[PDB]
Amino acid sequence: ESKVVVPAQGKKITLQNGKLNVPENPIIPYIEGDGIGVDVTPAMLKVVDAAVEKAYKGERKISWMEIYTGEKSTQVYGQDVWLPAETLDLIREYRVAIKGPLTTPVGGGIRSLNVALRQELDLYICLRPVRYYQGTPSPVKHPELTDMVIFRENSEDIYAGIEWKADSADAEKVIKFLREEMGVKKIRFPEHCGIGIKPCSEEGTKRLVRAAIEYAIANDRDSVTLVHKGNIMKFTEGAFKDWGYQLAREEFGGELIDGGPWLKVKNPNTGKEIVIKDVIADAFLQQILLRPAEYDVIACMNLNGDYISDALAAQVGGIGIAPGANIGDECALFEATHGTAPAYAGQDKVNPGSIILSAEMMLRHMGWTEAADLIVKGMEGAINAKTVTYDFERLMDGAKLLKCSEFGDAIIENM
Amino acid sequence: ESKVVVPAQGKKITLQNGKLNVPENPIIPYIEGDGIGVDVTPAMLKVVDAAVEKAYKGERKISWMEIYTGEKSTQVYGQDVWLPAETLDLIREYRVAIKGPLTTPVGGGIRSLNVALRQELDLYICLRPVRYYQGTPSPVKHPELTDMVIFRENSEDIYAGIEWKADSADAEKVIKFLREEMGVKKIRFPEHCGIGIKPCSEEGTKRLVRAAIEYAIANDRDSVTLVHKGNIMKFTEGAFKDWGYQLAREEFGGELIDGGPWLKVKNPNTGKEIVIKDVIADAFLQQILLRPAEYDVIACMNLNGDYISDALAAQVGGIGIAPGANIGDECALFEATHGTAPAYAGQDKVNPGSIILSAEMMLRHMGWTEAADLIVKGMEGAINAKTVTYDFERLMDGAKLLKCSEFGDAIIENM
Ligand SMILES: [Mg+2]
Ligand SMILES: [Mg+2]
Repeated sequence: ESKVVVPAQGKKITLQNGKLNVPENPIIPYIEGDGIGVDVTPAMLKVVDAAVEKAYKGERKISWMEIYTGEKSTQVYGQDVWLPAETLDLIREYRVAIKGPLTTPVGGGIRSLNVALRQELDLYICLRPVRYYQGTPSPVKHPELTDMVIFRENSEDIYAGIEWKADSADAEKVIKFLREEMGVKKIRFPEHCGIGIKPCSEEGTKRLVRAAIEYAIANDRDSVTLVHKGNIMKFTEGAFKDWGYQLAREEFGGELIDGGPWLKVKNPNTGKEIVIKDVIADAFLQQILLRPAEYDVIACMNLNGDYISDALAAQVGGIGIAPGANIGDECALFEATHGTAPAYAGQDKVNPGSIILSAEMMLRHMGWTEAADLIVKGMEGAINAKTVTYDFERLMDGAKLLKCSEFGDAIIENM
Repeated sequence: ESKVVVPAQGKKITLQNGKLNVPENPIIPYIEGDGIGVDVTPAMLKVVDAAVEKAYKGERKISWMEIYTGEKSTQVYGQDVWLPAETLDLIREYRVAIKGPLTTPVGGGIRSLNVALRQELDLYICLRPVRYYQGTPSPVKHPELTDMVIFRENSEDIYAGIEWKADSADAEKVIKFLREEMGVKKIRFPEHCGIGIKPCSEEGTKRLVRAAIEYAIANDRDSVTLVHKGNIMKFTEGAFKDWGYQLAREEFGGELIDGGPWLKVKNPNTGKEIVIKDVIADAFLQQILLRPAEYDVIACMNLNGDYISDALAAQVGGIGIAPGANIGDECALFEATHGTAPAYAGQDKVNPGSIILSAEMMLRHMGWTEAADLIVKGMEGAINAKTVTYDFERLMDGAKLLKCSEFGDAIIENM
C-alpha cells in the first residue's frame, strides 16, 4: 500500500553509541510541506545538491526520498490520512529528515501535525539558531548584535495539548476535583471554564539543558541563559530554572560566580568559562532588544521558546529565513519555520531561506560541515548582493527582485 | 493599631451607577513601593500636585494618604505583614490609589504581592498603554509607529498560582487523577513532575474584552486585536478568541468583514468602524516590530499581556516609563510597572516616568483630564528637551543628565 519509494542507489544512516554513521550516499526523507512548500522545497533540493556536489566533488550524494504529511498526505494516501504511521516509522528509520511548512486543519478535532511529529518521535529539542545576515532589512538599528541559539524544550509544557473545553463533562469533572479534593480556591470563575494542564519534569528539563550545555561546549559559546517565569510559576518554570542550574553543577562542574546565582562551566576543550545564568521571560523579551550581545545559547520551555524564537527572528529580519530543527536521541527532523502562505503557493516567489538554512543545519548534523558552510556562504553572498526575493526587496532600495527559484540559484552562485 | 492616618482635609471618592463621584478634595491612598519607590514616589507626588494646582488653579487638591505593602509594611506593622488586610480595605474604600515598585520575598512561600493585590481586589483589567515619546532613545528605527493600548486579563490564566511541586504528595495525587481518571496520556514524564493549571472562563473573557471594546469606542480607536495561542491551547486561548468575537457580536453589533473572521463595530458616537480581529501570540510578537501601525487596542490573557506589554515597552524605549493600571468594578490601583532596582534605591537617579505617567492615568480615571494632559505635556517637553535621567542620557549625545527629582521638575517646567 505504501507509496513511498526507496531510492535504488542510496544507503540508510545508522546510529551507534550516540553517533550517526552517515554513508556517502545517504537516503534522506523529505516532506514537501503544504502551501509554499511546493516552491521552497524544490529550491532547497537544488541548493543542497549543489552544495554537496561542490563540497565533496561528486564523491557524496544524497538520495532524497519523499514521504508524506499534511494536505499532500491526504491526496496521496486518502481522505483522513494527515499523518501516516509510516512517516513516523521512516523518519525514525532513516534518522535524518527535512520538511516544508505544514498546517493542521480546523473542524475535525485534529491537533497540530508539527507537534504530533515532535511528540511522537520524542524530538525533545527544538533548535533555533538566530543570527543576522548582513544585508537583510531589519526593523532594529543593530541586528548584527544578535547571534543566539535557542534550545526550546519540545515534549512538555502547556503544549502537551492537555486541556478540556468549557462546559464539557470532563472540564466539570476536573474542576470539581481541583476545588473539592485539591482545595483549589484560585479559580476566579469555575463555571464555563476551559482548563489546561502545564507539566514539567526534572528529566524533561535535564535532557534539554544538558543538550544546550553540551552545545555551548562543542561550539565554544559564551553562555547558557535559562529563560523562565519562575516568579509566578514556581513549580513549573521555576523548577526548570532550578534543575537547569543543578544539572550545570552535577554534570559540568559549574562553580558559583560572585554570590550567585550565576555559575561558570569551564569548556573542557577550550578552557573558556561558559556563564550559566537566567532571566525572567518577560524581561528577556526586552533584553533581546536592549542587550542582544549579552546573550548567546538560550535554554527554555516549549511556549517561551516559541515566543522567543519568533521575536528574535523578527528583529534580525529573518521572519522568513529562520532555520529550525527537532532533535531527539534516535532521529531528527529539520523544518521550514515559517507558515504555508497558501495565497502565494505556486507563484515561485516566496523566500526559501528558511528551509534552505534548515537543510544547512541538516548537513552539519550529518557531519557534512563543508557542504553546510557552502550553503551559509551562498546565503551571505546572495543576501549581501541585494539580489533577493520580494519579502526582502519590498523593504529595500536598488535591490534586484528575484523569484524563489532564482534566489536559490543566487545562493548556489555565491558558494 | 492602624498606622494609616486619614487626612483631616479631604473627602472620599464614591461610586454610583458605575460612575465615580470625585470631590475637589479627594483622598488618594498611595503605597511608596520598595527600592526606588523611595525616589520615584516623591517625584510623582510633586508633579501630580503641580499638575492639579495648575490645571484647576487651586480649586482642587488631592489629599494623599499613605498605606503600606511590601518591605515597608513589615517595618511599619511588623515582621510578617507584607500585605495588611486594611490596605485591601482602604484601596477598595477609596476607589482610586497608586503605588511604587513592589517585590515579593523568596524563601517564605509567599506569592506575588502585585498579583495578591490584583486578584484580591478583583482588579481584572491590566491597562498598559504603550506610545512613543519623541526624543526617547529606542533600539528600533520607527518607534513612533507604536501607539497601542494593552487590555490584559488579570484574574485568570496560569497566573492564578495554581500549581504543585515535583515529588510532592499533591502533585502525585493530581497526576494520578489525570492519568487514571482523566485518561491523560500526554504527560511525557509523570514522575518528578511539577503541575500547573491554566484556567479561562467565558465570564472572565467577556468582562475583559467588553472593557477593551468600550475603551476603543470611548477613545475612538481604530481596532481591537484579540491575541492568543488558540492553535495549540484551543480550550483556553482559543476560547478567549471565540468569546471575544462573540461578545463583539452579541453586545456591539459586530458585522462580518469579507468572509471572516474579522468583525466591524460601528462606534456609536463617531460612526467609525472599529475592526475586531485576532493574531496568534507568537506572530504578534513579530508583528509589533514589523507592522506596529496596523495595531491599536489589544485584548489578551494574563501571561501574554505580560509579555506583550514588556516587549512593546522595550521597543519604544519605555522600559522605565511605561504606565500601568489595575482596574475593577469597585476600585482601581495604578502602579509603576518597572522593578524596584534596590542598588539605586535612595540615589535619586532613577527615572520616575513610569509612576508619573501612571498617575496621569489615575487623574484621567478621576475625570481630571486637564491635569492628566498637563502631565503628558510636561513629559513630552522634558523628554524632547533631552533633559533626562541617566537611563535615557547614557544612550544619547548632548543630553543633560538630570536626577530623579530634577526630571520631575523638568516635567513640571514643561507643563
Ligand atoms: Mg511558529
Ligand atoms: Mg512585569
